[PDB]
Amino acid sequence: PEHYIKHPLQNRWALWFFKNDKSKTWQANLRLISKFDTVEDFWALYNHIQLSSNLMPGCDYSLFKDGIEPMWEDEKNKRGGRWLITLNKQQRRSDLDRFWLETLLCLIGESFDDYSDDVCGAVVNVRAKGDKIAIWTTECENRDAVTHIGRVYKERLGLPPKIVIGYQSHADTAKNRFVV
Repeated sequence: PEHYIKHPLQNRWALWFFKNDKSKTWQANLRLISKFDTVEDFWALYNHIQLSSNLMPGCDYSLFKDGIEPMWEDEKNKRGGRWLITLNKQQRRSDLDRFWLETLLCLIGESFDDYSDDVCGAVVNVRAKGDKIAIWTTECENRDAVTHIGRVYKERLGLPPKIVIGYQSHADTAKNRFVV
């Protein structure tokens, strides 16, 4: 049986695309690409779409649990925030694609133990001024979950223990609340 059943993921995920177009509101520029809920369907999707390093400036990918839209206003994001990774123009080449794929795997692989239920999704922003990768969690005031996700994420990315990453509430974005 191991040879013919697809491997179900713990959650169903939706991948979203954003393309800046000044003709439209921010929300109208956000589009759902597809959903998947197995390992096989994840890789089929990933192998079919552009690497984030090849996207035009002003585009985003977002991967969110099915039923959570990748915007502050969603009920599961309004009281949350994000662990923010900032990349300069030389880490678009060096780390953007490898960090984003590691982020995707931390999500679909439920890599944060009990607190993976606090994860809502992740976003990569490709920009001329510098790219960003972030994991969104549901409750900025849950310090245990937020700190533990931040520590695991930093190790899974392989960031040196001298670098500091920060967690910002979405209420502020719309400064750091935690640092690891």
